[PDB]
Amino acid sequence: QESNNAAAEWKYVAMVMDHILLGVFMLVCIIGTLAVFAGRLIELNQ
Amino acid sequence: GLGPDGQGHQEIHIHEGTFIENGQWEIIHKPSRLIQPPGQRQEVIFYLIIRRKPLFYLVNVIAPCILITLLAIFVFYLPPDAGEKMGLSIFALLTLTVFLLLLADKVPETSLSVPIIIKYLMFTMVLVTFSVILSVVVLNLHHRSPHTHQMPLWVRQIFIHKLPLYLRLKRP
Amino acid sequence: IRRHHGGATDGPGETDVIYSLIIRRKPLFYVINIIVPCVLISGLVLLAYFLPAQAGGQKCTVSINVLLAQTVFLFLIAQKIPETSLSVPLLGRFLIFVMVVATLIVMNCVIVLNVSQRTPTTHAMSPRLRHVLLELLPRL
Amino acid sequence: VDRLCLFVVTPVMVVGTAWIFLQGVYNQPPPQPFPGDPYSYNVQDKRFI
Amino acid sequence: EQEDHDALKEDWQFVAMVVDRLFLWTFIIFTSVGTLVIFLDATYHLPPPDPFP
Amino acid sequence: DWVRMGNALDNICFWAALVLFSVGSSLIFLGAYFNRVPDLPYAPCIQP
Amino acid sequence: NVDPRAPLDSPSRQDITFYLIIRRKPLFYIINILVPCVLISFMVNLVFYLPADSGEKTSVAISVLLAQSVFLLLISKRLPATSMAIPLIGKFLLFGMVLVTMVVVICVIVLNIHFRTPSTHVLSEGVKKLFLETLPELLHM
Amino acid sequence: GTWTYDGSVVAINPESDQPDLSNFMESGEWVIKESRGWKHSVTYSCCPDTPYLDITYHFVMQRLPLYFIVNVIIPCLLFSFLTGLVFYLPTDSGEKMTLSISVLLSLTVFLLVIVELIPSTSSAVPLIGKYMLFTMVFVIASIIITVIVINTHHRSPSTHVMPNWVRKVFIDTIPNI
Amino acid sequence: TLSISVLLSLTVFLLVIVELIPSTSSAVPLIGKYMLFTMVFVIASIIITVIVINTHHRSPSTHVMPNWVRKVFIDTIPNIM
Ligand SMILES: *[C@@H]1O[C@H](CO)[C@@H](O[C@@H]2O[C@H](CO)[C@@H](O[C@@H]3O[C@H](CO[C@H]4O[C@H](CO)[C@@H](O)[C@H](O[C@H]5O[C@H](CO)[C@@H](O)[C@H](O)[C@@H]5O)[C@@H]4O)[C@@H](O)[C@H](O[C@H]4O[C@H](CO)[C@@H](O)[C@H](O)[C@@H]4O[C@@H]4O[C@H](CO)[C@@H](O)[C@H](O)[C@H]4NC(C)=O)[C@@H]3O)[C@H](O)[C@H]2NC(C)=O)[C@H](O)[C@H]1NC(C)=O
Ligand SMILES: *[C@@H]1O[C@H](CO)[C@@H](O[C@@H]2O[C@H](CO)[C@@H](O[C@@H]3O[C@H](CO[C@H]4O[C@H](CO)[C@@H](O)[C@H](O)[C@@H]4O)[C@@H](O)[C@H](O)[C@@H]3O)[C@H](O)[C@H]2NC(C)=O)[C@H](O)[C@H]1NC(C)=O
Repeated sequence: QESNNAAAEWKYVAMVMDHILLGVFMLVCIIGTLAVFAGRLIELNQ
Repeated sequence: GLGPDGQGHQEIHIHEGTFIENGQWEIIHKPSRLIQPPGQRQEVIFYLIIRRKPLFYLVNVIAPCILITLLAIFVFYLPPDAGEKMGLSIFALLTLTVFLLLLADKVPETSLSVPIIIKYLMFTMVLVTFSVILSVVVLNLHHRSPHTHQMPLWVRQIFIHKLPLYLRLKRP
Repeated sequence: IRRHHGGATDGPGETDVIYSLIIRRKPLFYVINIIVPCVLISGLVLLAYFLPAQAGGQKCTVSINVLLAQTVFLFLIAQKIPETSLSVPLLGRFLIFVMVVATLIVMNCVIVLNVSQRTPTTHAMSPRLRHVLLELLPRL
Repeated sequence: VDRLCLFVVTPVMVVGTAWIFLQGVYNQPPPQPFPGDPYSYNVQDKRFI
Repeated sequence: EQEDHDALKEDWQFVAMVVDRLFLWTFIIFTSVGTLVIFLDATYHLPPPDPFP
Repeated sequence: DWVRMGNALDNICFWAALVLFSVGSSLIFLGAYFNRVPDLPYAPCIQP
Repeated sequence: NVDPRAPLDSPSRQDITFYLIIRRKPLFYIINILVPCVLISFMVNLVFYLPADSGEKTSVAISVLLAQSVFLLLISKRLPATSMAIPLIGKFLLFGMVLVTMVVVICVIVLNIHFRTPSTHVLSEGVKKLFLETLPELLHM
Repeated sequence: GTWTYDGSVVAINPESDQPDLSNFMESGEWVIKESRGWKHSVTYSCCPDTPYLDITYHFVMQRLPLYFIVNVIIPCLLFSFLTGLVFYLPTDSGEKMTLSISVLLSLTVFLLVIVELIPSTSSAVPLIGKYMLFTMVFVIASIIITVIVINTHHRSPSTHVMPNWVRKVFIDTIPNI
Repeated sequence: TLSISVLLSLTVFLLVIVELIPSTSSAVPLIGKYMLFTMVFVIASIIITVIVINTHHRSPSTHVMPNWVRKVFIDTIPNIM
């Protein structure tokens, strides 16, 4: 039981890292898309 | 040029027993018209209206994509414990990408409109992408545990009691 | 301007004008589209050693699929490289080196899985290798 | 269920493959170049006047 | 305690199964509608009955 | 104990393969620096 | 060839036509495409023999489907897109892909059955008798 | 311009300041936004008497991007979206690496597709090429991070006890941040 | 996964090799014979791997092992080395 709990602590830490990384990467996707396209999209609009 | 009877047979003449029949295109209408000027010059315009015979693309593109879509549906019937759900869904997407590589040699490069087959391929890719996303959601739900999450009352109510009755599922 | 001797019969000479265009390739296109992708893909192979040699691990999966990706690049690269046999391109040497290293990593992953998946019902542990791996290596 | 589906599908696969490939293999040009013409047009059958 | 943990895990797995069935049904519906619309549009595209309408 | 031996093998082989890859790739790419166009007595084709 | 209907002054009335009836030498294609395509397609029969506990049954079938897709990409570039008939190798590819899809579906059903539990499904006594006594006896399991 | 005749011998003049576009067949790929023709008369240091004439027509063409958008951007967008999704897949599934690497494979195959479409110019990086490189690097980074997370999840407390700083950050603060 | 990915890579490489090999059907090229050898070798390896995996997952639910298999693989072979 002690060993399983100690391993589950690492599993929980990995899950929290997973959540943070999911949020960061899903933000980075749109950040990069806008960063590359928006300049020329504005230029062609204006 | 008039017809052999002297009638205004304004048509492309085709020797019916000598014409070399094209394997992909069928000639439907073949008229001609004299065009009057609006330096003015007249024009004689001959019109070929031809329908594409689609069997090649039916066999080599559409049916494979139908099969891939059918497999992408059955992704949801695979139990989460099998551990092959991502493999199946992404390999289906890869096969669709290979068939997209096939079709890219065939499609016109003009950007005035989108071919219906390209719309169909993009719709199928969207379907496979959503199948992947929903399979990831299902697998996320499957591996939740009291060591990591506490199920809220609304999830318990809806999914354990309400939806099974609609889906004709019953918990043993 | 070149002047050439005639034949051994002392025939009339000949004259040529030769211009030598020494030209240099702009490498940017291949660095972006081929070199950097292949370098990063080959770097991905070294990540396999951090995948646990345990059930659910995907060490061989990663290594073999990275090798398949490198074979797809080999298809892509072979469209660009000319077919002459006088020498091997630097990009080709790098590609072959990467593929050889990837096969070595596949072999190492297979060896490590064969070590980790052993059981007392099948293998008697050698005490020398046990001491070396568990004691001598940490002490080294 | 696995063995049942094996015994169902495998002979279907084999029979279909054989039916396709044997239909292909026995495709041969007709012994006369024009069907309905008995002449061979071969160099051995010199059709003297 | 292990039995209670297993009961909670089974609850989560049942939720997952119900969600999987709901996704299966919704995906069937979306696929059938989209494919039917596309094929109907492709099929109704007959050649014109008149070269100069 | 077998798992621990496997982990030790992984840990040593990681560093071995990393060094091998880094050295080989660096030495392969290094030729790009040395084989630039040589300096020659000829004037540049396009004047400044 | 003399066309009796064409006017004597028409250019189409007479011609001399030389014909070539030529048979393809198949050995190159047999070695390079057909044998690989058939062998890879027949690989799918092993999926039924592969145990479910390996967790690799769908992988084989879907990868063979991918390989058949690659072969279809290769072959379709070598022939004109006519509608007169499907080429023999095209018929074989279509039939093989249909069977591979069917085997994928069958494998998904088999795996769904394998991981069933009394926490999620009820194994009826009639089903037990049918699939553990009668059918294995018929199949010589 | 006249190749061998100079402006003191043959003079060329534009008929109109713009090219005649009245017969222009509508292009399916480019839109001519504007056009003009300018006459130029350069003089060289040998000869003030002999100007050399040319007429330079020019066309400002803007591409219709819809073909490239549909046939490149959408699949790349799908791959980019699936790239981040892996972090929602639990490690216990045992499929995070399969997902990430198979996405990478699909992206490589689509790169093999892309090379047929995009220009092989080396003068400057295309915007589409920059986006492709961005997507590839994003996939690679996601794979690296997934490997790190997997190595964290399966870590054994027998050899690696959790240090107090990792506990106090991730267990305590992160879910309460 | 390993054997199937090797087969996939070999097929992707065949996709590149078929266009380089001459289509002259008078005789098989030596490289073509080598490719056929490699393909058949991979296929046989996959078949035998499936047989071995099926063997491994057997249990007493499959009923008793035949005594000759025990005599060969459990007794004889490990004593021969
Ligand atoms: C490779 O390709 C080449 C072409 O690229 C193929 O060559 C063709 O071969 C076929 C098979 O023989 C040829 O078809 C036959 O042609 C002859 C010649 O006809 C012409 O000459 C006649 C006088 O010289 C003239 O009467 C004919 O007019 C007839 O045909 C035209 C065309 O449609 C009609 O408009 C007319 O009204 C008229 O019918 C023409 O100028 C024909 O005699 C022959 O006709 C027989 O067969 C037809 C079906 O095959 C029947 O419908 C006919 O009624 C007729 O019937 C036949 O009569 C024979 C005499 O009694 C009898 O012995 C025979 O049994 C009987 N058959 C039947 C089925 O009843 C037919 O049209 C074709 O013209 C060739 N084309 C060329 C040379 O350009 C070659 O075969 C290919 N090789 C392969 C595949 O291996
Ligand atoms: C295939 O493409 C052809 C052209 O590429 C199509 O031909 C077009 O067909 C339409 C339908 O009939 C015509 O439109 C008609 O044109 C006449 C004549 O217009 C001229 O004269 C009037 C004065 O009478 C003048 O105002 C115009 O400017 C023209 O000088 C009109 O009287 C009708 O109202 C109507 O507009 C097109 O003119 C015709 N184009 C050509 C170039 O012939 C053909 O229809 C297409 N076929 C199919 C099946 O789609």
